[PDB]
Amino acid sequence: AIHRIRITLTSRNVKSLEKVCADLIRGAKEKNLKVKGPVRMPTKTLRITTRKTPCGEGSKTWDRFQMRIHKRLIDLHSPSEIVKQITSISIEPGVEVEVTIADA
Amino acid sequence: MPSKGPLQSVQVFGRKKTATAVAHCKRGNGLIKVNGRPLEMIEPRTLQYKLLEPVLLLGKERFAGVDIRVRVK
Amino acid sequence: MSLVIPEKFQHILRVLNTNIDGRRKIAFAITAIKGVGRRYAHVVLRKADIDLTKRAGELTEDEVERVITIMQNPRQYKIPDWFLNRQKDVKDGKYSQVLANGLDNKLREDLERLKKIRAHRGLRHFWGLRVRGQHTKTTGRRGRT
Amino acid sequence: RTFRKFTYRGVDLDQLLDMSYEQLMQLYSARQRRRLNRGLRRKQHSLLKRLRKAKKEAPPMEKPEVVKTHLRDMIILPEMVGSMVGVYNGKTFNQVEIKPEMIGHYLGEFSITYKPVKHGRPGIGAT
Amino acid sequence: PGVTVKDVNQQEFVRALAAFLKKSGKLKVPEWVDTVKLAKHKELAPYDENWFYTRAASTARHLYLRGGAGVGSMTKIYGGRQRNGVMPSHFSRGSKSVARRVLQALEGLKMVEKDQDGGRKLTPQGQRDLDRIAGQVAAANKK
Amino acid sequence: KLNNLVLFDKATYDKLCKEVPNYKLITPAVVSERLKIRGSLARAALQELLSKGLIKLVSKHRAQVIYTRNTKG
Amino acid sequence: GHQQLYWSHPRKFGQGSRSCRVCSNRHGLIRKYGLNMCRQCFRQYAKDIGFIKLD
Amino acid sequence: AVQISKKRKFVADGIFKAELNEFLTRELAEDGYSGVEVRVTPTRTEIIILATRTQNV
RNA sequence: CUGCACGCGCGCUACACUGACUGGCUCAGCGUGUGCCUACCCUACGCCGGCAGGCGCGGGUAACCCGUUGAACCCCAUUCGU
Ligand SMILES: [Mg+2]
Repeated sequence: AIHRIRITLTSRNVKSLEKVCADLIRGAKEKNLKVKGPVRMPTKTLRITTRKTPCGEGSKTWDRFQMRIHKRLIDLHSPSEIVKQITSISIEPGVEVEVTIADA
Repeated sequence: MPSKGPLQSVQVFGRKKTATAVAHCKRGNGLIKVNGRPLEMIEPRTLQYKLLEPVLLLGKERFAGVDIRVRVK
Repeated sequence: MSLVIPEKFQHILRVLNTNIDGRRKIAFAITAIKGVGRRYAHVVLRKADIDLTKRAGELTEDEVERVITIMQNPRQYKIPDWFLNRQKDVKDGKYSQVLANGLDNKLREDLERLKKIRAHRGLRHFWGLRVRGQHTKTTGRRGRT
Repeated sequence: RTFRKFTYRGVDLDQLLDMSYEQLMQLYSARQRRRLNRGLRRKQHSLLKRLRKAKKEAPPMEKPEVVKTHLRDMIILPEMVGSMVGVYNGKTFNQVEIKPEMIGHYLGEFSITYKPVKHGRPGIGAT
Repeated sequence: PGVTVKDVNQQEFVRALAAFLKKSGKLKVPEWVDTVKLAKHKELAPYDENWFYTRAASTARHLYLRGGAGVGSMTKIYGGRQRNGVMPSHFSRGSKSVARRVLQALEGLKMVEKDQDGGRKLTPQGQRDLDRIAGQVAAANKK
Repeated sequence: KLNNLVLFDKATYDKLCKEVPNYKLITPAVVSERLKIRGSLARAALQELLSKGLIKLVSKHRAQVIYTRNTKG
Repeated sequence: GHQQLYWSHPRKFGQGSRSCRVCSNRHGLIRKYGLNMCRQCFRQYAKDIGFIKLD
Repeated sequence: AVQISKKRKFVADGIFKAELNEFLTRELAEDGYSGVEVRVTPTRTEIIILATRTQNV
């Protein structure tokens, strides 16, 4: 065996990790486990800025690129034989999931 | 001890530009303070008439059963 | 509690060669000695155990005698050594705080030594130029005409 | 007898040469001490070795031969006080005599990099 | 009534506690007390003489609020505005070696004590007597 | 206008202790031009008139010290 | 030649050793987040990294 | 070995994705190439080339 | 490339008393942090030093540690007075 596991999920896009959120929500609760909800850690926005021009000529313009990464996080309790059907019920190229080690 | 009138208290917030300030007013007996210290004991010192002002223009008497205390961040 | 005035009030004092004003108070009249600054003054007076609120023409010339004597050589009255001016002096090896035209003696003797063995610092003193590695293309035009 | 008035830091030159490297920092000032705290690298040995070659083969009452070098990072050290060095400027090897004075300076101070300003009158510019 | 220190006019509460340590000369003043300059962003020595008693009084109050302030934290809380002159100003961290010797000064009087992780709290000796004199200056304020 | 009367003479100290408490408004910025003193000895002399009980304290501010006469009626 | 001293000036700290990731500039580079690209180079793949704009 | 931060992971595969898109454009120019789509797994990862003329690869 | 008989352009301080000092006292948000190559990161704490800093000992790849980010102006008490 019995463990204490934490599964993490984060991405660039939000709409994909909204579904991967609720799918593992129902995927534990179809096997009627106990879940604590999707904790809302704040969104990390990085705002690298460049001068938009290749040379020095212009009227001093600037562009502001940014990438907002969203991250959510869920505990469970179950043994870690079923880390495969936690892994392999969704493929989803744009999400990055991790599971914290299960020594409790 | 939770015998006589428990949980007759509401928590009410107000905000300006960053400053959240939420007061947890209980039922009690006329005791008002901010972060531990009272409202005549505040640091700008020229604005004494603008923070115990709701005690000023309304009155000490009407709000003498309430135990407002405030946290500021 | 100086109520009217005493019958003696030195209008101007006379300490080494600079007639310091008696009108100023103690810590800010002895800054006018060319060598004793505003921070070296307060160390001497708080060694001297004097009134730091009194004015300059309000003490006897035994009291002024003790103030000058302490700043005459500061090392022997418990004053530290990255506080003095001539720390580890390059002609003697000594530590001293200098107060007078001797400070201006040791000023120009530094400059001529850089001129005599002809270091690059001294040529900029032999010339009317900026010494400590600044630009000179655009600044300090009224150095010359 | 055979004397001139001199003093440097209470330490005359008659005990400077017979003095170790490690206590010359007790005399020298802060930036020269950090250089001697760190490694005098092999090209700094190579100059003083040729200087040790130059002092020994000196004709009597006479300068050594001048030594052309290209570094200008060296502390002026007492082991070559009284020697004839030649230090690069950008274009030439300027011919320099060491002496008791300047022990606390470098070897770029004695071979100027720029030639000083001379003149000036406004041409097209200075509107 | 039952009165703490928080409801006391603290800009002169410190004046009461520095008078307390001045009459009760059991605190250790270090020997370099007037060659100090106090956190190098400022350019004169203090106009007071027993400022170490009133610096000890201020570092007592700041530690009573936050239990667990180290010596670098004590530099953070007095630090101010360095005027560079021709360059724009900046923030300056305070003075370490006078904040450490004032915590060692409260170490001798046993108003202070060390903590589990890094930091320093104050002993029950330290908070019994200043809350006692906090009402004492508050009842003298009323009079 | 240049550093006059540091440390009182008797010729005007009587001129102080005759009529300087008579004034309606009494303030170092007022006596600094009526007499010929460069400040900072008013503030010593004004506080000792307060130490006697001639003038009464009103302002008590770190750059504005204001007193008044004795209340006649 | 003579590898005792060929590349001997130590390419370490300093912007003569940091370079552009794409095709070998050393000017105006972005070492932010360990991207190592010069300013001109970064704009073309801008989306290819994923840094979309405000919109 | 030791592991780096998330803010440098997302730029690391952001800059990984751009590079092979550059080379495969340089390599499969003649084919009707049109991009990539990458799937990172803790197994055999799966790059796919969306080439029109699939013979010439 | 920083060289200075001189001219011009963005900008920083000041010319004070609505301030300068000294000591109290106090309240922010955005954000970045140890590297495949690349080896140097933010640092709390403790003890040495008037100060830059030096020493061991620890966290942090981060809503975890720095960090309740005890920011400044300003508030107030003294000193300074055209
Ligand atoms: Mg004026």
